Amino acid sequence: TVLHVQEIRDMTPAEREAELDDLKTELLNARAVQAAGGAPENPGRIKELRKAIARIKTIQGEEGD
Amino acid sequence: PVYVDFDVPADLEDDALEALEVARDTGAVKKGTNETTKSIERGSAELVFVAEDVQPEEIVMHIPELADEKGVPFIFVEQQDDLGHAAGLEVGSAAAAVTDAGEADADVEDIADKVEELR
Amino acid sequence: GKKSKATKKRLAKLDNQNSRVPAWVMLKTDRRNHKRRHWRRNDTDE
Amino acid sequence: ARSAYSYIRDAWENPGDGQLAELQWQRQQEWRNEGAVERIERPTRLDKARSQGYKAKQGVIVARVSVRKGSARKRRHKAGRRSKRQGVTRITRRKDIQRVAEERASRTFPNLRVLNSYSVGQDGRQKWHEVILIDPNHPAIQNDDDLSWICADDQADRVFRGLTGAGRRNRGLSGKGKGSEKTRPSLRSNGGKA
Amino acid sequence: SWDVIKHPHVTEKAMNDMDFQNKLQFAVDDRASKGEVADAVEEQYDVTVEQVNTQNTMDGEKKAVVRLSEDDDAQEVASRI
RNA sequence: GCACGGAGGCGAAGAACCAUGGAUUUCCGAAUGAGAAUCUCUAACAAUUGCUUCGCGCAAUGAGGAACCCCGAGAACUGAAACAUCUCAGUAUCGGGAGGAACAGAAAACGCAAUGUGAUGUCGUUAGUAACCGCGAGUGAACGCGAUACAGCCCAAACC
RNA sequence: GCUUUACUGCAGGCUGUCGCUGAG
Ligand SMILES: [Cl-]
Ligand SMILES: [Cl-]
Ligand SMILES: [K+]
Ligand SMILES: [Mg+2]
Ligand SMILES: [Mg+2]
Ligand SMILES: [Mg+2]
Ligand SMILES: [Mg+2]
Ligand SMILES: [Mg+2]
Ligand SMILES: [Mg+2]
Ligand SMILES: [Mg+2]
Ligand SMILES: [Mg+2]
Ligand SMILES: [Mg+2]
Ligand SMILES: [Mg+2]
Ligand code: NA
Ligand code: NA
Ligand code: NA
Ligand code: NA
Ligand code: NA
Ligand code: NA
Ligand code: NA
Ligand code: NA
Ligand code: NA
Ligand code: NA
Ligand code: NA
Ligand SMILES: [Sr+2]
Ligand SMILES: [Sr+2]
Ligand SMILES: [Sr+2]
Ligand SMILES: [Sr+2]
Ligand SMILES: [Sr+2]
Repeated sequence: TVLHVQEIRDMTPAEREAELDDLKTELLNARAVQAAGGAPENPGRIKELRKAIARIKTIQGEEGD
Repeated sequence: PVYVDFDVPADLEDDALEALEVARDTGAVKKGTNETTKSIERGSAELVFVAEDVQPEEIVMHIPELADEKGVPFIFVEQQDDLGHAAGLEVGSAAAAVTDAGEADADVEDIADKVEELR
Repeated sequence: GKKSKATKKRLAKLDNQNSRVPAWVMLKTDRRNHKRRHWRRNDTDE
Repeated sequence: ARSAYSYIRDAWENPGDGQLAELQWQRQQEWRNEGAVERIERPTRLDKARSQGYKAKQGVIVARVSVRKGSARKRRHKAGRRSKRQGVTRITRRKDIQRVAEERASRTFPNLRVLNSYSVGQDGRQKWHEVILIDPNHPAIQNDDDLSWICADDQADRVFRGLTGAGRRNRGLSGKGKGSEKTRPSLRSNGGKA
Repeated sequence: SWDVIKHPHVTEKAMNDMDFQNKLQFAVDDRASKGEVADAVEEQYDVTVEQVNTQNTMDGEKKAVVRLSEDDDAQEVASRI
């Protein structure tokens, strides 16, 4: 959602990787909030983060990095 | 070994190969057991060479007797690859035949003679 | 007994499968865990 | 004129006479000390090999195989049998020894395919055959007009299905007329009565 | 490429280990070693790891008990997530 | 998703869904660095082969598939109103192996004997005929003919 | 299932012969 494919392709190889580490962190913090039984969740994003990461990873392979 | 009934001195073998090398540059020579065999049969052969390290032996076992009943003289060489080199080949040759020498008839004649004596 | 790491993973899975069909599945399907096992009454593999 | 090849041939019409006799007596001593399957650089019977399709080329291999002489090495029935099915001693197998030799050679060279084979004698307790095998994956063969046919997928493991010359003969396929009612097109299609 | 840290293991026992022994507990990939768990933890929260104890759990996962140096404060670290 | 829940999210930046192509594709598994009840230990075509730059450098094999197919091993109950040859049956089952189909196949054929046919399967028929057989019970073709489909070639050697 | 100088066979052992197998 929030992150579209164009934007990902418009990023440089360095931006994708930085963007990747950033998304992985948001995800890790979400799973931590969930593990803590935290309710301030948003089940949609925790799901979106996974897809976004798959997209970036898919784009990284396509562009050669 | 089973077809070799006499041993040829390293020196006699030397003269023969030299005579064979000058035979290809001057006269005519046959390379290979088949071509050699036909030469003997057609009688167009003066001197035939036969390697002694041929395996299987069946390839050349016939040369000796076929040569005798055709009056064609023959001589043994120890190495298969030398005969092939002397014959001008990049490989080996189980048998060879000098089909009419060339500026070597003298030597080739002596060799044949030296062999008959060698029995 | 002495369980290996893998044996332990398999036992763990079996334990997990032993949970019940969540309440919401009932409402959603508008109305049983057939693979309900008991440590004593049943016998797992291995 | 006669080919030199004809002389190897003529020698082998009577392996027990002449020089060939002495060669065999000498050779078998070494053969008896070799293994079941020995790859050899050159055919012992050149005329026969070339005649069967052999060529001095890359991808062409020759191997000598030895097999025990005699009938079937069978175990006596451990259960009930009518007198008819109690035999042991006079029972012989349905594949000739040459065929057994071809298969052993082929098993030794899994990637190669049997092209043909021929006999090179025997002593009192074993028989030797030489087998020609071809490398279907070597380009020198894939480009040969006389051998490239053996590269086809359906020629894989041909020996094990009886597609060899020795195989076809042993299957009673030599005759095109009388006598081949139960052999052609296959022993199996004819209910195994051939 | 599997990651080392899966998520913080938060339970009554974990909290005590955090308040009383300056230890943090994590659910980690069972293929991860004590060393790989130490490194990962330092690189994720910028802290110094003193000791790591592990346990393959009856949940099919690996639990890690990570003690931080007196220089760091577990309570504060875990509180920012 | 099955699956009609709660919460929440995605979709006009055209989602869902469908077709084609691509990405990702843990561990064990022929399982192949060594070992192991799916894990572990210290760079790997393990093993057998072909080629070979003789170095795993280039390649092959292995295992699977409903049956069908080819090559080998091969019963007994049963029938004969007993039973041994015979029968059940080259069946059941076993070993090995290929393909999309296999196998066969261009006559050292046939032998309606001919001034005739003309590779090979298969189908119909020839026929329960010829032949076999404690001449018992039973077993059992072929040539030909009518069809289907059709297609003929390559080596070894001679001479080079 | 078991027995035996029941019927018929089958392993196995002994023995001759042929091949392996040659010279005087
Ligand atoms: Cl084969
Ligand atoms: Cl006719
Ligand atoms: K019976
Ligand atoms: Mg529980
Ligand atoms: Mg040609
Ligand atoms: Mg058929
Ligand atoms: Mg421990
Ligand atoms: Mg392994
Ligand atoms: Mg009866
Ligand atoms: Mg019968
Ligand atoms: Mg009767
Ligand atoms: Mg019958
Ligand atoms: Mg007929
Ligand atoms: Na139990
Ligand atoms: Na093979
Ligand atoms: Na978990
Ligand atoms: Na996939
Ligand atoms: Na391989
Ligand atoms: Na190599
Ligand atoms: Na009866
Ligand atoms: Na009875
Ligand atoms: Na009968
Ligand atoms: Na007619
Ligand atoms: Na009984
Ligand atoms: Sr050579
Ligand atoms: Sr009990
Ligand atoms: Sr195969
Ligand atoms: Sr639990
Ligand atoms: Sr036709």
